[PDB]
Amino acid sequence: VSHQAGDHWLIRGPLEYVPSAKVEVVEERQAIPLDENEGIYVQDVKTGK
Amino acid sequence: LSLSAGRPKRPHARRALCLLLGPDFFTDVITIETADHARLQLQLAYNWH
Amino acid sequence: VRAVIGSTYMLTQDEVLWEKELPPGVEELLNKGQDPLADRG
Ligand SMILES: Nc1ncnc2c1ncn2[C@@H]1O[C@H](COP(=O)(O)OP(=O)(O)O)[C@@H](O)[C@H]1O
Repeated sequence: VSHQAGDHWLIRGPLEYVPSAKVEVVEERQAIPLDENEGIYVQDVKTGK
Repeated sequence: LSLSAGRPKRPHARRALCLLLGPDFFTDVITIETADHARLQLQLAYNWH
Repeated sequence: VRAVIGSTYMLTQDEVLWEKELPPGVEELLNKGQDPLADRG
């Protein structure tokens, strides 16, 4: 997939990653465990919702 | 819901989020007076739903 | 001046944030008071 000079994108899964020379790791994330009838409020800062 | 509570019921003494619909009673202390001017104090209870 | 409502927004060129004043005591009603239905004391 092609990216542009300011993009962000999340990489997930069971895998092994080495950073490219033109890619920056900015953060590590964990899936948040949720039982049925339990949740969290998320904001999409791109669209505001 | 801000509700009345107390022996001689006062407004704004209880607060709730659910309305208890179901059959209960509440109890009040009244002061009445007779055609003879005998001042009486009553203990009453009201079965409601 | 206009109100812009609803989505994430970047002020374009030659646009600035505008402060909206409220008449004396209006602010308390809006926040300190808020709902009159929930409590009346
Ligand atoms: N969350 C609620 N929703 C609806 N009614 C309620 C709630 N909590 C209490 N009540 C009713 O409000 C009344 C408050 O009076 P209370 O002081 O409890 O009377 P008593 O002196 O008989 O205990 C009670 O009868 C109770 O049934």
